[PDB]
Amino acid sequence: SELDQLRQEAEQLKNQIRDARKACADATLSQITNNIDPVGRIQMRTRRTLRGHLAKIYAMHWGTDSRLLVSASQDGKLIIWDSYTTNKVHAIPLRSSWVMTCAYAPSGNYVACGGLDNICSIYNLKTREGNVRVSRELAGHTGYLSCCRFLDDNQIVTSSGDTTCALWDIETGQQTTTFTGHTGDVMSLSLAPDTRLFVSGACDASAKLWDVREGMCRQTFTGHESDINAICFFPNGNAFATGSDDATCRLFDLRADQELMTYSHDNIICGITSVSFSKSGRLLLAGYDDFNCNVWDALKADRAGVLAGHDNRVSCLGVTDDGMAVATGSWDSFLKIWN
Amino acid sequence: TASIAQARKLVEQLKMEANIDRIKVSKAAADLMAYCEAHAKEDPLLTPVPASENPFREK
Amino acid sequence: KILLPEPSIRSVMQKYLEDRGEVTFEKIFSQKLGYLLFRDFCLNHLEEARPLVEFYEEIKKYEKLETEEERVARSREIFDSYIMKELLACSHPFSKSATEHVQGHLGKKQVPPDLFQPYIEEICQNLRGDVFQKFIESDKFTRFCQWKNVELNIHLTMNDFSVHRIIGRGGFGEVYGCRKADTGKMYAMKCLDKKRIKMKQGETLALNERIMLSLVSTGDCPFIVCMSYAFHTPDKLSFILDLMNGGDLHYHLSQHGVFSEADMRFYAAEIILGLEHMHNRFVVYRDLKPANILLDEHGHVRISDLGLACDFSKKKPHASVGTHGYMAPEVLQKGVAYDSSADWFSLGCMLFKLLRGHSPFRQHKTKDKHEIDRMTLTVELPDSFSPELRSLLEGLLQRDVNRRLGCLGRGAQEVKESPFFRSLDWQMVFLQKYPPPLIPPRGEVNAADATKGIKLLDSDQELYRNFPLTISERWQQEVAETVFDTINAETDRLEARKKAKNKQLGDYALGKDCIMHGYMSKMGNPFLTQWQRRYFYLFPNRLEWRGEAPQSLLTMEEIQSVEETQIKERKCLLLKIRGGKQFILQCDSDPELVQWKKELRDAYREAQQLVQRVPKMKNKP
Ligand SMILES: O=C(NCc1ccccn1)c1cc([C@@H]2CCNC[C@H]2COc2ccc3[nH]ncc3c2)ccc1F
Repeated sequence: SELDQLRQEAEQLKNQIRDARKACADATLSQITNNIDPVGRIQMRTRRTLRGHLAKIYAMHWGTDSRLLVSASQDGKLIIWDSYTTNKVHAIPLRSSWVMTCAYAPSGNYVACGGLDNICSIYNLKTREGNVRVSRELAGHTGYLSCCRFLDDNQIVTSSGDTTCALWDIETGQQTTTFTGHTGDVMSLSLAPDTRLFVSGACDASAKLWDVREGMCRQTFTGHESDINAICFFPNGNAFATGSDDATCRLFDLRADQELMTYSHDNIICGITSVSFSKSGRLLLAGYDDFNCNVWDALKADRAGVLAGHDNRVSCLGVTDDGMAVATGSWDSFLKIWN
Repeated sequence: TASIAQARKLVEQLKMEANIDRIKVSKAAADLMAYCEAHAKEDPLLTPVPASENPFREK
Repeated sequence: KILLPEPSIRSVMQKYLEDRGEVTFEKIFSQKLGYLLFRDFCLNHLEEARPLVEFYEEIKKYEKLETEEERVARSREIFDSYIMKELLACSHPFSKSATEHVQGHLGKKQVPPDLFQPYIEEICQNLRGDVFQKFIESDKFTRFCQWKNVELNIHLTMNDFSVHRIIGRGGFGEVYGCRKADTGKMYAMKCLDKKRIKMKQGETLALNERIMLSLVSTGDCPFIVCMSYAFHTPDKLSFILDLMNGGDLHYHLSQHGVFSEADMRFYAAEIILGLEHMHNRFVVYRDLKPANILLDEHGHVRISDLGLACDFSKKKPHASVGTHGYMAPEVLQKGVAYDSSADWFSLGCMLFKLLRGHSPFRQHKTKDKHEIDRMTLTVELPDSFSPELRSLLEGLLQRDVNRRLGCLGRGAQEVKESPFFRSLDWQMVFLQKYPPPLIPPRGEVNAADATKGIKLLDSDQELYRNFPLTISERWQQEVAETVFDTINAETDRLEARKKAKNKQLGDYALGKDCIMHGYMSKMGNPFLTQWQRRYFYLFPNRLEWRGEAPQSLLTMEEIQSVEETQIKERKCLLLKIRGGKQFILQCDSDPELVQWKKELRDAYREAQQLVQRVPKMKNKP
């Protein structure tokens, strides 16, 4: 039978891929970095407390200016914060209450958001008279929007609960490229520094590397035992980290095509909601369901510090492009800036 | 699924993932450490900057 | 007085009615207040439906023209103005059968009161839908929601009426003349004492009178004492009825003596139309006698006391029920099925009593019950009676049911055609245009006349728990003829000053997914009687309130249940929150509480089931 031979052949390729990876595992990152000095104690204090949202915060995103900051909340609102002064620049009432993600365009001219309405909404921030009106509603996904990220002002990439990702032409609203391959809800995506590749993490416990301009899946990474809720690139585009419900973070190298490190402790049992690297990639920050944010030594896999200043789940975090601070959003309706 | 075309699509996908050039983990690990070393000075969260260059420290 | 709610009531009211299919054109157009607002919308606020309703109104005025000389003049005016001149401009949206029917009769000079009846069907077909949806979108349907909110929130107490002198005394209570305070409409209040009902074991009659009054009080019959409201206190049962302060015929039969055949012809004619209206609604009265025939201030009469009247639409009665001397032979015979034929035989006994001073079977001044029975079971008409009257009573007092007048398969129409009524125009009888033979003088002084040491129990009150009632057609007519125009103008200038003041000072519900929004009072510290009146907004995932934008809310995932409880003798909403906390809400009306309870329940069930299937929003161990 042909269908049986195609199933048999797909198994041999999985074994061939497995043995090729084991042929590269000559040493480990833990052995390699066994010589460098520890980071020591990372003692970060709260500098700002952003008060405004009336319910759970689900997602935030820093602007490239390392000062402006947008967040999405259960109260059906997007708030664009001035982190330096805690003043709210724009409070955007959304057409749908079920917002789940938000993004800040690199130029700062647009923000995006979406959720259980299965739509990515582009909001314009340049109109003089009218204050922040919808410029586009990107419809096409058959499941909830879980994450979206601008490439520039004319293209954006989205992940969805329909197990796919998509690249959009904002001017025409067209879904120009579809990224199929996942077998579960895609939970998060992360663009590479050159915005030519992006990684996605799904509920199939696998992460995938995609070619933006060609629409193909280049590499698939396994290892997590539960859903991957968060993902972000290493600052040089050669590695990425994933946070999962299995209470672990993992680092994956692209060129070696496998996992390098597992960040976990027996005390930590709750899942990870967000991950981010410090500016130099030395620190891996992760948000947890136990109300804490843990700072990990990315090279030695030690606990460097703990951010404890929320009374509910830390649902999102992010480091500024200048590396000056980290923001943490929570289910207690507050954002906090740490450095 | 019983789809033959779907099974071909998966076999062709696994071949794209199998026929890539992989480097040793030792080289991959060294390049990552060399990046952290080169930029450990530009990382305000790593090597702490004084309160002057910090926009969030009493300004 | 009457206070209309703010136009913001539309949000809750429109969903309340739409859940009951009450936003149909057939349902709003056929209501007195709905018609007035829908008509006010078509005339002034729409150039397209203005000719359609003016055409409808000219027909309804044509139907009320009494004589033929008026209908020949009116039918031509309507045809020349709403048929011909519309057909000359090709803007006549009616079928060919409609024009051929009216023009066919006019050239033939036939003017029945239902000449333009085919147009009534088509005028509604053009108003329904297109014009009806543009009406819902307007402020007139908002005003309809405001009035309907008042109607559905009616809870009458004794303090809602100014009670005056007694106009009737009976075995179970009294009847007072009263005035409804908010509108000024004069009514009568039949007040029955629950206590005197238990001692005499008449709970069946009291409850039966309400359902019987409910079956007949629609359509405004001029010859039956109809009911507008019914309510109870812990001690009394109150019916609100047509005011009849002229006493019964039993009293007037004594003060005046016997009536002539002509004076009897008046009371006979008006009673027949009352029995016809009751028989058309499948009700047999069984208790027809001069004591149950009341007079108004001018001398016209109505049938009253429907306690012994029973429905015979399903099972015909067979029990011996009535007053001895008026019960038909098949009534006294227990186990013998009978129907409306009892009232026609009762009419014969009663009409003879007005003529000769006694029942035909209560002879030689007897008080014995068993004697009046047998003289009826198995017909001396005096030499004084005329042959036409002799024919009427002989027909009405036939012992055989198959030979009795009014029982031959056409109902009251047979009795109308009796040669005794050959001189009457029965439309003039319905319009109460014949002069009454007896005009009562002011001041009752016992004109409608017919202790205890027992206590009431909780089981006795449960029989009376379904007693409150309000006839919607009655309340709207009461309102329309009194304060409907004055209240509409008073509450229109207030909504105008509101926009005159808000435009200088500065909607949160538009442009989103808001389900419902309106006013509600949430409880703060209950020891301070701290009720905070806030405007609430219900979203699919949260409930916000404000007083100033909303600064707090309540998510649908916090809510564990929505249960209706009572706090200080008032219905309130109790929400139990996941954090062991309780949320208390109070509305301004019963339909608002019914709707918030339904929508809040619908929102937390749908939202919690939705959040469960989303990994980012659901709770994890
Ligand atoms: O208990 C009474 N019935 C027996 C009964 C009635 C109901 C339930 C059970 N058992 C009763 C009777 C009477 C009257 C007495 C003479 N027969 C005529 C009765 C009609 O009385 C009036 C008078 C003026 C009015 N204007 N609008 C309405 C109205 C009514 C009065 C009060 C009663 F309470």
